[PDB]
Amino acid sequence: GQYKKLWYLLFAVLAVCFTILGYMGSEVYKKAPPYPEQVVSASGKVLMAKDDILAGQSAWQTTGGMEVGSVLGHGAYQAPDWTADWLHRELSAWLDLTAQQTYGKKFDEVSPEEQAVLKTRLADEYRNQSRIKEDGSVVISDTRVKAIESILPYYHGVYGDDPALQTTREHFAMKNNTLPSQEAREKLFDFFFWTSWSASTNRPDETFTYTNNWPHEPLINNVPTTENYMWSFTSVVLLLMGIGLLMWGYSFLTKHEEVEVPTEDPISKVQLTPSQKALGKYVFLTVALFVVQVLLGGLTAHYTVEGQGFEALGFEMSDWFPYALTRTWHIQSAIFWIATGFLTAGLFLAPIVNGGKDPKFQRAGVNFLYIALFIVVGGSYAGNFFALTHILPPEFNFWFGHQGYEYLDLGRFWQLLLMVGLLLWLFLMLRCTVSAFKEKGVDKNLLAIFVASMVGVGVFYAPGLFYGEKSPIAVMEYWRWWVVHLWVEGFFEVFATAAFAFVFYNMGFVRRSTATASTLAAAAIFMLGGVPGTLHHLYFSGSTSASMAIGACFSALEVVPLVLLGREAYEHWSYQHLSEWAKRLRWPLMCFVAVAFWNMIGAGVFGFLINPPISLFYIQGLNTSAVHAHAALFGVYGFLALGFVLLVARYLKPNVQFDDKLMTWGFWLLNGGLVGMIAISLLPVGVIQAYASITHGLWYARSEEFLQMEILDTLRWVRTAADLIFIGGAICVAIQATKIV
Amino acid sequence: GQYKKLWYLLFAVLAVCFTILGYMGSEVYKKAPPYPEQVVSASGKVLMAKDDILAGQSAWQTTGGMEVGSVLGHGAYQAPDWTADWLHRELSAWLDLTAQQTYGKKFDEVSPEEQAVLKTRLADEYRNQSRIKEDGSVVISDTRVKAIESILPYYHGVYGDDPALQTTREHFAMKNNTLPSQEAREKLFDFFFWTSWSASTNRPDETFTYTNNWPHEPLINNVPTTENYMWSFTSVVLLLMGIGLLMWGYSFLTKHEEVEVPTEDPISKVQLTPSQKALGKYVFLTVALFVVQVLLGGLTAHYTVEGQGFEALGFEMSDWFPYALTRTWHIQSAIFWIATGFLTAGLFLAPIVNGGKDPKFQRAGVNFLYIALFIVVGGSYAGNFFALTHILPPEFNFWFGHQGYEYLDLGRFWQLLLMVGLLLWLFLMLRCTVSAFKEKGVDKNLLAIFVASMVGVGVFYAPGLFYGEKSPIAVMEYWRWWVVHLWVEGFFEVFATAAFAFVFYNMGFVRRSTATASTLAAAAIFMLGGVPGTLHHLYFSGSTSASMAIGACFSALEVVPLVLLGREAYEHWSYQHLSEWAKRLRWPLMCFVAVAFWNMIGAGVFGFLINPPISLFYIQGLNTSAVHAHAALFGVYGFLALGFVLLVARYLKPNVQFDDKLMTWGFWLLNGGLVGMIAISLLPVGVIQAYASITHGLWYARSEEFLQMEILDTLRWVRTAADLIFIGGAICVAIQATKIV
Ligand code: HEM
Ligand code: HEM
Ligand code: HEM
Ligand code: HEM
Ligand SMILES: [Ca+2]
Ligand SMILES: [Ca+2]
Ligand SMILES: [Fe+3]
Ligand SMILES: [Fe+3]
Repeated sequence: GQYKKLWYLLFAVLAVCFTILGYMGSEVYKKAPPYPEQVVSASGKVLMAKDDILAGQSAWQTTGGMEVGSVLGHGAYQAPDWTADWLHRELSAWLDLTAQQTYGKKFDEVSPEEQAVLKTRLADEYRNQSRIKEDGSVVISDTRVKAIESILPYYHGVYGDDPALQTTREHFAMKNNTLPSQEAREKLFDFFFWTSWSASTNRPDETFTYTNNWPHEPLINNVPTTENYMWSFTSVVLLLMGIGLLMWGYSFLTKHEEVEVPTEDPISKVQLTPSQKALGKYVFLTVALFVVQVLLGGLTAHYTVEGQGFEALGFEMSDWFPYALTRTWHIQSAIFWIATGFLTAGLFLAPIVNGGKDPKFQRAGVNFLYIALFIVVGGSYAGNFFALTHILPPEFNFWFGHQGYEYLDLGRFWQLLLMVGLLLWLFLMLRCTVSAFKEKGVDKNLLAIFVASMVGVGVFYAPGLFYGEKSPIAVMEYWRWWVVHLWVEGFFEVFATAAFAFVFYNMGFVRRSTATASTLAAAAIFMLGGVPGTLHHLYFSGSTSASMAIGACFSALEVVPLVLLGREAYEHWSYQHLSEWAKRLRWPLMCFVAVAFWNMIGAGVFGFLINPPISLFYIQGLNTSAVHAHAALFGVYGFLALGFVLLVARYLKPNVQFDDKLMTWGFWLLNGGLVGMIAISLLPVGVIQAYASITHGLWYARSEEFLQMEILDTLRWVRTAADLIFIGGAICVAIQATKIV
Repeated sequence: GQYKKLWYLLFAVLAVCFTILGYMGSEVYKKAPPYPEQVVSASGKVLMAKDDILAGQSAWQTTGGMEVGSVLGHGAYQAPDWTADWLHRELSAWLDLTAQQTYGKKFDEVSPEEQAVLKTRLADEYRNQSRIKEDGSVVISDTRVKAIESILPYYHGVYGDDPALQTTREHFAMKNNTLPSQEAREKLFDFFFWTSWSASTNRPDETFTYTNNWPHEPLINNVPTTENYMWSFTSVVLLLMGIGLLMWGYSFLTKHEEVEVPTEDPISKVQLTPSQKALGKYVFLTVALFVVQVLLGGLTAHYTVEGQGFEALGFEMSDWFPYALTRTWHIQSAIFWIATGFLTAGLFLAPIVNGGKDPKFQRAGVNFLYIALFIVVGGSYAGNFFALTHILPPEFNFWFGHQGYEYLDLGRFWQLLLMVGLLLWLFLMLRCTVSAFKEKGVDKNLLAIFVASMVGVGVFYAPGLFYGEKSPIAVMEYWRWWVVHLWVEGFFEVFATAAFAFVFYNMGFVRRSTATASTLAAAAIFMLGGVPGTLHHLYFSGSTSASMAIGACFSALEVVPLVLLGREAYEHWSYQHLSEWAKRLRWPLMCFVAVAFWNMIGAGVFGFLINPPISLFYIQGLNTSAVHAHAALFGVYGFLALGFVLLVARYLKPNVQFDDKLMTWGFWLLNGGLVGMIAISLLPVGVIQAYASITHGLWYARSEEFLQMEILDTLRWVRTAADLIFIGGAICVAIQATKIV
């Protein structure tokens, strides 16, 4: 139509960004750290062939995966980082062995000059002993073989049953036999060794490791590279130059037009079809998983202060429901109820778009989608419970058990079933619009972008597939962030914006041109830095030095739209003071004003704190990622889902009022709990934990005696005072939404 | 009045910030690096007592001061940094002497292990050999005495006459006998030694030097401290949290009111008093110094590519007008014409405020101020010329010669004379308002803030005094930035804002309440981060570690108002499309739209690039400070001064039109030259020079062979293509402003 410039600008953004992203994925396949054919000692004692590295990667997913610790930065934050911990134990062992056969003392009775000699001899057998080319063989001296063999007792004790290594499994919140089979418990440490090898060995040509000198290890001069500084001083310039240049466009290209609303609620005139009346059970589920998901959060936060249970009447608590299991359930349920809220908010708009009716048997397909959703959520949680007690045979662990990679913890069978359910939902949504496209009216522009976003949110769960059980780590780390970063942080902020404009145009709150030109210009800024910014999750996990130059500069244009979001929060807050009928949809509009607030304090202020490559170097794997996780995820998409189901509750029982005094408590208790469990517990621990990782190293900030310090312990204990408030607010909102329906 | 909350908020900001600033100045006096009583060798050979350090600091100001090089970071950018250069030469000499008496090789035939031993022995005689307490004595080993004595030939040759050290004085753009007296040329190197001593010696209690580990020197582990990282990750959070939270206030607390203008130019009805007609010679001077100041800029940029002259018919060019002299004149003239523009813009408003008349002998005072200004500008430039040829006796050098500290280069006599002239100007301005205060009308609120800013800009040149010739360096470095940072970057952005609101309220463009509540709320944000942010100029010059925590976090609230400045650029640009009489004052309003643009790209984007303590660590003293200097200073205050004198030109000859086609060239040539000499010459050199200082050290990025690299030489040569454009634009604007009057 007349928006032909705004459509071309959007097609030109998608073409150039999906090539920067696709080309840098063609290099992850051919520049990732390789699995060496053999790791031979210097003498010739072959040790740890590659198929044992793969058997250890498979044995790692049966222990809980990234939910029990963290490997190469990604994982949980209670047990240490196994790469940065193995590396330091092996380095200190090598040093204490070489200091004995040279001077006769244990590296600490040794004077600083000889400490310098020993350290400059250490960081040359680790760094410049790369993978031999023309054959995947890695040659290791005979002191490094004795250093590895002397630290294996500790790890056998921490992952197995050992009366000596109690009080260290309780501090890591680990069940006793995390990996019972001692035959597989030794192949897992081959995988741990390989991960610490790729993190301390120079690339075949450069002077930095395969992980860009990650993590911080002063013993071998693991420090930020030079372009690590340059590309981090550059992204700040791009951010500050785009913030004030978009505020310059907003002030010259926006006239603040004025509209008069209709007299009576133009959506409350369309009577409910038989399919829209089926959506009553979809609303109760979006706030039932929400209360189940928040209880599991307070139940997994209990293991971080005690490590054991309360239930001295029955079984062992930490044997069937350990920290890994409750953490997996508490992370997975946060995706299900959010996605359910978006699904029901779409399925409500579908029949209204088709004039006023349902084309065929929508009520049958809607009920089928409901049943499939329950099958997925139930079978996934049953497979997670069996795959951690090791009742399930280990060969069926990747397909029906626990994948071991967070945000994709459900087995592959349930993953395929969920993808099929998503395709069915997309089919229904698209089926209820082909009559609105085929029409001799004018301006189907605002409807085309809407169905574009509908397709996007339903299709981009497929990249979670095409990575197998035995594929390299750096490859799944690249396809996992196509569904966690791209399908959520960049495709849900287009569906939500288009749904805002569509809904608020049908209710006569905005003009036809203002709602289709501002949405179509906000769908380009959300993909200019959203698509190639995927690579800010792959800095230090096996990607080249150009990945952290592309992801650092593009994800800075990803904060530019978010901090100027007080402009749309005033528009949504004023819509309620326009009529006496628009004052009924007040609490739905009040959640959309909170979405805009947390989209700039959670995803823009605390999201850019950890974005630059030099900040994330010392910070990856600490409690600031959890600040950002809770703030961004809930504050944005949780309030989005709650507002959507509260707006669907209304118009579905248009005879029940909203009980202001129950929602004034529910709203502010949620908003006061989220700020409570950030400003008094999460952020102080993250800042004390950041100071230690800059002076000493990541091995220290995550160690057992550092997390138990009588200050970090009375600080993750005070978090409970701010979590009961949050649970109360969730209870209030759930009670209200159930009373309505 | 009714703005009693906005006045109290402003008094509460001034009270708390001027105590943070005053308390951190009470510590500069008692924590600065001290002048040691004696510097005795180990044996007992006393060397370089403190009065010789002071005699060398005095002898340093007679060589040009900070205009010939840079000491401790502050200065010019053609000759090296003398602290970071002396330090590295002495360290490498010490190493090559100790490597001879230990192994017999010159530290480069020496294997890496012995290089580690030598380096860990070097960075313990330099760091942990602090000032002996209870008496100001510093004990130096006998190798460090032989290392100092072996590098003095090079410096005697560079500051004196030596046929061998030609082609190194031409590369530094230095006249031959920069310091002729060999008796004083040796006491200056005592001052150089002391500055490199304070930069490589731990504080009496801490593990960092007196200059917070500056400069970057890998030989002695001069690297950023840990709180250097923490307070730099914190200021970014404050910046991003204030940007989006003020945009949230602007959107909820501003209604976009509408006003109707009067029918005819309410200021063009007041007839000109005999004093306002004297301001015709003030306008010609503001654009005569502007063309003289821009020519000296292109004349001092000529020494950076050749080092000598063109004038083979007369004398020696680089003997009477060296690089130091033209640089001093080109920096000092930029303050005079800017201040002159502000002065005349004030003296024009003074009689209009007094109803319509002049109280007493006002025109006599105006002519007296003119004569005093010419005496100052002439005597200063005469004293600078004589004090560099060493014709003036050296005892009268601080009072009538060259102070040696940039932005305060004029002698102290002319400084006192300028302060007296400023007090007289303030007297006139305040005298023409006592009848407008004494009145039984209402709402003298918008007039009180105006005279407040008038007092501020005239009084705060006094802190440039109370520092003497022999006061410690860290003390003058603290009083110099009370007039360069506070009296300009924080007191001229209040006078200009108040003058905007006052003028545009008298012409009926804004409401009475909108102009006195937004100005009074913008006078508090410009002092919340403007007053304590002074300390971001004192990071690495002798201040404690708390100064770079206070200045880093407060100067981040100093960018918050500047990036959201596209909001006031649309208001000023629209005022011209309101009448056929308001369309005459178009080019004055067009400069105020450029002031707002450069106040966010020059002072907000490139100003925060070098603000954080970890950015400035590797960057202080490079060509990014010049990018920021030109962009900020001209782009903001130059366009302010030009717009003020173009608005005073009109209303002073209300019969001459503005010749659009001459101002369309003048405006865009200036705006295209400023972007030209930044994006093609200054910024590329600064970025290539930043990369070298992060890998090697500041001694390398500033060295002679690095600045002569056939790429940095064909890049400061291409700058001339973008400077002739700027000179052309200045010529156009000057021609127009002279044609008017
Ligand atoms: C009382 C309420 C809550 C409590 C006590 C809580 C507690 C926790 C705990 C203990 C963890 C794991 C920390 C670790 O691995 O050491 C976590 C992680 C997480 N929680 Fe919550 N949570 C709560 C509410 C929520 C809500 C409402 C959401 C909504 C999406 C949510 C989403 C997440 C996510 C995404 C993570 C993963 C963080 C990461 O992997 O870095 N949580 N939470
Ligand atoms: C808008 C909604 C957003 C959501 C829901 C979200 C969610 C998350 C979550 C849950 C994590 C934790 C991943 C993990 O534990 O492995 C994460 C990581 C991260 N986020 Fe986002 N995010 C959002 C926006 C942003 C934005 C705009 C930025 C801009 C810089 C950003 C920067 C980062 C970075 C650098 C990480 C990596 C942290 C780490 O790996 O420890 N996020 N995000
Ligand atoms: C064609 C126009 C100009 C040229 C070629 C020019 C050139 C230069 C040069 C060569 C320097 C010294 C660089 C060094 O020390 O190595 C300098 C510094 C400076 N110029 Fe300009 N300049 C021009 C215009 C201006 C204008 C219009 C202003 C208005 C205020 C200005 C203000 C300054 C200031 C404040 C400095 C000090 C920079 C510092 O100390 O870091 N210049 N300029
Ligand atoms: C608004 C008008 C401003 C003007 C006219 C201005 C002017 C200047 C000038 C000429 C310099 C060079 C000083 C020297 O060579 O020693 C400088 C330094 C500096 N400016 Fe500003 N500035 C302004 C605003 C700002 C702001 C808002 C910031 C915010 C961070 C800032 C940050 C800095 C820093 C950190 C330095 C030190 C650079 C160095 O010492 O090399 N400036 N300023
Ligand atoms: Ca995680
Ligand atoms: Ca300077
Ligand atoms: Fe992301
Ligand atoms: Fe400043």
